[PDB]
Amino acid sequence: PVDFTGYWKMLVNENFEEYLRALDVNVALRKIANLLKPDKEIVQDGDHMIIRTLSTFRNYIMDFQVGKEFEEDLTGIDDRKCMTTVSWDGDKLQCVQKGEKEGRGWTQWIEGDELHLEMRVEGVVCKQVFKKVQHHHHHH
Ligand SMILES: C=C(C)[C@@H]1CCC(C)=C[C@H]1c1c(O)cc(O)cc1CCCCC
Repeated sequence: PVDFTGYWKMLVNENFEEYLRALDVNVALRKIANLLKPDKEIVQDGDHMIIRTLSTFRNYIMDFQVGKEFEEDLTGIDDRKCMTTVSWDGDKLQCVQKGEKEGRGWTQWIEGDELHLEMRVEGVVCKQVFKKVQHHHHHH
């Protein structure tokens, strides 16, 4: 049984600016956003999952039930909202973000001490890897 609970620090973030360009994020904000190295704080509580992407620039909080479609407010990212469903696919977590953009979603999984996150839109792929960490810090 896969359990994503933990605190995770960004190690790599590959091709994020092109992913943001495919979302039509303005160039100045793409530059700002790709300098950020947010942590992830995840609590998996039965089928209720909370994924907190944490940085001093901004926190983005996902709070959902696996298998239940919900309205995801991404307006601070790319001025859009999606109808999002997160589901198990073997040992991976699959997210489909239905909306104006084609093929928008992500896939998350664990390898050893690494949290792997692949995000996609319009055929453009960004890959992030985080390392599991144990020193915790307070966030709001
Ligand atoms: C909430 C944030 C820290 C920022 C907010 C601004 C943008 C354009 C992207 C987010 C971002 C970022 O700059 C780096 C990331 O690794 C992840 C995310 C969250 C949104 C991901 C989907 C675009």
